[PDB]
Amino acid sequence: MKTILSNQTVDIPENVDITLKGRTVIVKGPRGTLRRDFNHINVELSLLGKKKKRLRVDKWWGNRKELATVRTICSHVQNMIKGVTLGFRYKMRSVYAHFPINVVIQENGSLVEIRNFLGEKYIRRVRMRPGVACSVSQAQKDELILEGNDIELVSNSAALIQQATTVKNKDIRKFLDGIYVSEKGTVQQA
Amino acid sequence: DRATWKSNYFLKIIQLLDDYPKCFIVGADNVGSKQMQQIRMSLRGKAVVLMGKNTMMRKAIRGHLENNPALEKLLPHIRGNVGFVFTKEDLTEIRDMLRANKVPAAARAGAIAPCEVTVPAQNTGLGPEKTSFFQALGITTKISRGTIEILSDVQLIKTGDKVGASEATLLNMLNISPFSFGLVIQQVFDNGSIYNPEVLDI
Amino acid sequence: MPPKFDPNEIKVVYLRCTGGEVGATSALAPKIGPLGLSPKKVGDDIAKATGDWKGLRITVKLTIQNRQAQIEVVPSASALIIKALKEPPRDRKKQKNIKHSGNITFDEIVNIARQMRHRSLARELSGTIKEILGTAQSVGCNVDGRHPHDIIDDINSGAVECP
Amino acid sequence: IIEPSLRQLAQKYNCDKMICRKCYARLHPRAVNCRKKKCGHTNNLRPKKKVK
RNA sequence: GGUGGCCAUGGAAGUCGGAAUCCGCUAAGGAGUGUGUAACAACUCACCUGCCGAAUCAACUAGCCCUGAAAAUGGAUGGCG
Ligand SMILES: [Mg+2]
Ligand SMILES: [Zn+2]
Repeated sequence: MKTILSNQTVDIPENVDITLKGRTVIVKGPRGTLRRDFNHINVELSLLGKKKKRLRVDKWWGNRKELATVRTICSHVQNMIKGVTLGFRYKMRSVYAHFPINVVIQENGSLVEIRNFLGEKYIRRVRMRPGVACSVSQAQKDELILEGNDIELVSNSAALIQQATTVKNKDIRKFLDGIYVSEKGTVQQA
Repeated sequence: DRATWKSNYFLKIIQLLDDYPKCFIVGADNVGSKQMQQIRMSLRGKAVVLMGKNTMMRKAIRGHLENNPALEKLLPHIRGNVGFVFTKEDLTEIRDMLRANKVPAAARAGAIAPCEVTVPAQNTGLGPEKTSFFQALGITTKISRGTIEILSDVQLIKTGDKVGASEATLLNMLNISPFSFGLVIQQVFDNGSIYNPEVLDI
Repeated sequence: MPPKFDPNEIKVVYLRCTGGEVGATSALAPKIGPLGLSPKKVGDDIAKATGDWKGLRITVKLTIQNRQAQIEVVPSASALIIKALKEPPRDRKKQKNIKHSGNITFDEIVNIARQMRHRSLARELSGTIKEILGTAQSVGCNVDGRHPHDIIDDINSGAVECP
Repeated sequence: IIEPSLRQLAQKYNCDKMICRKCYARLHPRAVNCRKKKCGHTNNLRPKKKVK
């Protein structure tokens, strides 16, 4: 069954100014500017609210499986807005029995340098993506802070080091060591 | 359960709205099942506590009885956990005052309420140094032999201002137990009247 | 008991269940009993004399501490008295036909049971507890020639004498 | 050794998992269905074994 | 809660197992779904509430595809597609 219409309005705050080039949404607030293309999903993105109050995504002659996606675009747009207003912060706390996982950021964000996970001589290196500023925390012991505007980029990068730090040929029930994400949040909370 | 048993509850609420003209609206946010067992037996001589759900917005259907009116002023308060306690013998505050038992206390970060909170310059009795929740804020303290003191005083947080997490946790470490008023009383009804617990009401 | 290791009388409560004669198989309370200045043997065998002259079918047992004095009271439990309201005591070494035996009246002795249900119940007055402790059966099965079954529905007594 | 809240972080990420009985593929706690095309999307799931 | 309920004691006080097996407070809480615990607790789940606003859910049965599905000179809806 094709559903004649499905739609959704995103409520855009007074801080930000989205401006869509056809289908491609660009978002600029305090923090910076983000962009993303929905040159796949195939919907009608209107900016109906004057002053500038609403993104409305339509979908229109759509069967079930594209009706899904109405809401997913609607999300990557909120998720941009939160990114360019507040900005995200994933915290990730290192975990162990014994060998201290020994982290050291090494340009600005960029290189996250890990000696000694489980006594291993090989020093794992991990790049961040562009726009992702890693930094070793304070007010807490074994704990990184990945700051960035883009969720997509910030959470590969969590996951890259969370996955770079995996044990092999053991019980990972027992060997519960490595670095992993403890708290997805924001820089500014409001 | 539940086209008959529902339609049953309906006949017991409509009863106590007629028979019992004195209504006490109670907030039981934190409660135990052994707690209420004891409160009903401690007030068995007096009151009748009545616990329901959403449906309590059926004062409309007793008000529909081509009959009662001022039950419109009961409409804004059937919201966010509430029950009523119907009593014959009331007689004003004097049974209402003896009901207030031990409880919050509590105190949490993100709260607002009652009056200006004070911590009389008294010697604390906590383990030594333990000055870091005072040093974080700013009060003049001294180790006289072993245990800790405040050798000065003021109001920590004033009315309308938010209580921080460190200033909340230090207050419940000291045993000073303010900011609370849940399971006690929210809004009385007695003969179409509108009482208000800011203070004449008692 | 409080900053530094203090006490200030001994009036402290401990509760136990079960009872043949007493205990004595390198055993009684321990854990709670030993640190407490009690023992394992004299304050065990003086728990005989009071929990005795008939209790030999499991008990509940509050022992009040005073310096090194262990007061051995038998506080009645609702099912324990209803097992002792039986056509009673056969005891041990037969027994064997077992303790699902089950035929015992307690017509007004369940009134005396629901009377001696001291505080515990937070009670509607008899006519509901009469049914609570009437409903907890498995052995007896109600009054001379009846079943608990049909007392639950009604009870044309007690009600206005117990308030 | 390894602080409780810290541990039960890692546990959340390596231990509380459902698992497909067909393909042994490892799944989140809520799964009523597998991900994998190979097993045929099974529903034959079990919890991953808690270490003794 | 009545409540180390009864059987079982080896522990099973709701819980290796079973007969069973019902009241109070009721609001609603099974003499218990489980975790697990020697047993508890502590936790959880039924039950029932608090907050939200209108559609929601379950078992079948079929259509279409996915799996079951593993063979030897290279590779055949006829090929191309
Ligand atoms: Mg191995
Ligand atoms: Zn699978």
